[PDB]
Amino acid sequence: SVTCPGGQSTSNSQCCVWFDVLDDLQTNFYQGSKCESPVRKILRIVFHDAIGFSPALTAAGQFGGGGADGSIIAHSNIELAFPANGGLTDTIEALRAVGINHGVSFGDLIQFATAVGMSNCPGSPRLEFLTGRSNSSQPSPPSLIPGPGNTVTAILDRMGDAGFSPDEVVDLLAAHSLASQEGLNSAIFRSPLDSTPQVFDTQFYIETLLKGTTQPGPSLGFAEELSPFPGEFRMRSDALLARDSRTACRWQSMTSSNEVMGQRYRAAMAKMSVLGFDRNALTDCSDVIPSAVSNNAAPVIPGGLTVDDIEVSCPSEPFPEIATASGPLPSLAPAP
Ligand code: HEM
Ligand SMILES: *[C@@H]1O[C@H](CO)[C@@H](O[C@@H]2O[C@H](CO)[C@@H](O)[C@H](O)[C@H]2NC(C)=O)[C@H](O)[C@H]1NC(C)=O
Ligand SMILES: *[C@@H]1O[C@H](CO)[C@@H](O)[C@H](O)[C@@H]1O
Ligand SMILES: [Ca+2]
Ligand SMILES: [Ca+2]
Repeated sequence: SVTCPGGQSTSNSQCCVWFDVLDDLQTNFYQGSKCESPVRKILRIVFHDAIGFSPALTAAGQFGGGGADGSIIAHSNIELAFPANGGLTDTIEALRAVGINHGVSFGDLIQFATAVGMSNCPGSPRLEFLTGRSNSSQPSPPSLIPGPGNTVTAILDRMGDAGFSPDEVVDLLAAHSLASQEGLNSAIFRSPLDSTPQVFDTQFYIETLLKGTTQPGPSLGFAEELSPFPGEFRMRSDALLARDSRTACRWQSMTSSNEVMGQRYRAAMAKMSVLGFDRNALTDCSDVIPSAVSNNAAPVIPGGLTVDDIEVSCPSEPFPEIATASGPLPSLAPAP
């Protein structure tokens, strides 16, 4: 519908400032539209910002949190002291400056930087982007972010309170396909959670299901489990969710199709992006988001392992026929 100063067409005039913050983020924050640590840090940030939302606290007369309100930036002084928010300060400050410089709300800016960051990573779906979240927020209550040492019952209860079913919890975890850890075992800094930390694919669901065989570092870190090969890090909650009877069949269904996985993830992220808001009050500016390059590789069981190495945990469905690869066991380099 309208033409923005740069000659681009958009549906609403409210979308025109976003082409300018698109260029800034791609050039600066993402260092030339790359899919590296700034994208992975922003994905941790959008979850940690959005999940500080609790209907139960509200119901009990307490402030339950404003959801996707950018409070992790406006109140970084209190929220970055939370256990789950370590290693985010440098990214929060960079985002703060962009927000202030373009006059956009912090909650909107985090949703936008997630959609734009994912467009730099092959295989990603185009995420919906809505604008209009108010810039005013209050600090998130503590203890609303799931931890890697939490039991599955604990994660599903916290996630369920926020509004997600067990299925959507598994769908949301597709973001660990673009992930590493820095603070759980600092000895193997940026060890990847799957073999393709720069490709949004199904490898994370396949690989967390393989039998834990290797200790990748000198010792085990917090909430660390044995992984299937050198260089890969396996987190306890991911290992447990892969195997728990409440989430095992959805986890298994996510292994053979990158198309189904992307579809499910996009839908769960659209829900997470408006926690604390009425989406009918927001303006759709999804047309600003660029397409990612396609991922043409097929799902594989890496380095000589076969179906006999995966710990099938969904009792009702047989494991999908996934291709195997020859070669020895891969050793993963740190995520860039
Ligand atoms: C079931 C809840 C989840 C738990 C317990 C969990 C836990 C963690 C932990 C402990 C790390 C490592 C952080 C570090 O030491 O550097 C991590 C990394 C990451 N998580 Fe999650 N996560 C969960 C859900 C999600 C969701 C829903 C998203 C986003 C949609 C997400 C995106 C990421 C990303 C992209 C990274 C990689 C960060 C990097 O490489 O620097 N996580 N997660
Ligand atoms: C959104 O709200 C925050 C306040 O929570 C505003 O951020 C401040 O902006 C001024 C300049 O305008 C800076 O000097 C402060 O350092 C900022 N504070 C924080 C905590 O970041 C922000 O400007 C507001 N944005 C809009 C568009 O209203
Ligand atoms: C596999 O090799 C990589 C480097 O290629 C290491 O990061 C890993 O620890 C393992 O030796
Ligand atoms: Ca928040
Ligand atoms: Ca991947």
